[PDB]
This record gives sequence, structure tokens and C-alpha cells, in this order.
Amino acid sequence: TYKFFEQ
Amino acid sequence: NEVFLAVVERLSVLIASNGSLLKVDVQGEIRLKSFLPSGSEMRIGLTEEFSVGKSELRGYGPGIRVDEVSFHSSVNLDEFESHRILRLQPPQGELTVMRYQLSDDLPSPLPFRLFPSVQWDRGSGRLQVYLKLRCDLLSKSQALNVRLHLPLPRGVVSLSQELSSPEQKAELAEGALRWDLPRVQGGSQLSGLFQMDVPLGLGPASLSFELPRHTCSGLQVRFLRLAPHKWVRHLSHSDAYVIRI
Repeated sequence: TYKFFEQ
Repeated sequence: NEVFLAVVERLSVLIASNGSLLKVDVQGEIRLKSFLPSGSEMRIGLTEEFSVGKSELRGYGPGIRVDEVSFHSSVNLDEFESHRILRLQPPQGELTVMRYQLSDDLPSPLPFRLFPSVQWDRGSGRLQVYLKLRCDLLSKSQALNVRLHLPLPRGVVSLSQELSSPEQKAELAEGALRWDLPRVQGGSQLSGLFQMDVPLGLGPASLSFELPRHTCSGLQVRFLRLAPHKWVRHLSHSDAYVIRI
């Protein structure tokens, strides 16, 4: 449901 | 000891020669810097109201809003929907915690409007360029390092310039006027009259500036708490605020 990033 | 958090928004705009906004883009980030003890947990509270995206059901209105958001993989979002709280165990040093983007209107007026007056003797080759810059921030608030860059027709020379106040600087360089206005507050109107000789492509003007204690989106960090001394900043900046003339 949410977007994530690693940096 | 110490925790620093900054909400930093990069603003880009394109404004038409009649003053009408064509494009607005805000890229925002929340950045954290900390050096806390083992297993330390931090909670960040954002603006309570704010919505994300464009609801097909509810539509979108005035209010604080962003078009999209993303989060660092270590952030836990259990309390985000009901309370706009973010939770995480930070590393030592710097992290970007959240990114977001906004492409639709701002909840507040654009910080700068330009009113150009151009007369071009086709002629004796004489070009007169009058620029009035109005800051539409609140009177309390400041814009720092404001520079206006204005491309000029090929081979133009400066005959003269009159600036509205002694602290402004201006020069022709690299085929363009560079006008520096280091003192700018909400409600300021600063102006420059430039007499040049052209032996169209005039413009567009491109402004660059920083806006301390401000976000273009209206978003704010409301609280920062452990579950140390704290510095919280909100800054907007632009190197691409384009105004056609």
C-alpha cells in the first residue's frame, strides 16, 4: 500500500 | 545528545508571460541526522490533517496535501494513517526518512511575481528593460540569496543600470543579466532599470533563492520524540523558478 526506498 | 531534522522542499515553476502559472513541481524530503544510544526509537509527527494523492471518492480541495509519498525501508507506518506519525530506529549519521511530490496548486501564494517592461528601439538598437520583483511571502518572512538570471540577445552591452536599493548588485556575464538581491522580505518590491545596446531571445527569467522557515507544500514536522537537544528546520529552495517575459 506504501512505497519504500532503500536510500 | 543531538538530533537534527530538516524538511527540505525543492520548488520548480513555469510562469507564463501574463503571470498565469503553467507548471509547479515540489520535491520534498525529510532528512534526519542523529547519534543516539543502542535500540533508541524515534517518533516523527507530521501535520495532522494532510492527505496523500487524489481521492476518486472525496476529491481534493484546499487543505495540506501531497500527490505522492514514499518512505525509507526502516520506517514503520503503523500510526501513519490515523495520526501521521512515523516510527524508526535511526542509524548513526544521516538518513532520508520520507520523500514526497506535489504537482497541483500550492496552499499559499507563489513566493515571487515579476513585472517586466521592455522597450526595444529597432531602431537605434537601444533596449530598455525594467524589472519589478514582488515578494508575496508574509512580511515577517525572508527570502535569502535571491538571484535573477535573464538571457539577453546576442552581443548585448550594458549602457547603464539603476537598482532600487544600494545593496542589490547586477552585471552582464555570459550573455545574460545576473541580478542579486540579498535583502528580500514578504511584501518587498525591488526594481532594476537596465539600458542596453543590441547590435528576442530575451528571457525567460530564471530565479534562484532559499526560503528559510518555510515549506511550499504547507507540510511541517509537528514533533520529534524518543520512545537529547533537537534542531528542526523547514526550508524551501529553487534553482528553477522560470518566468517568461
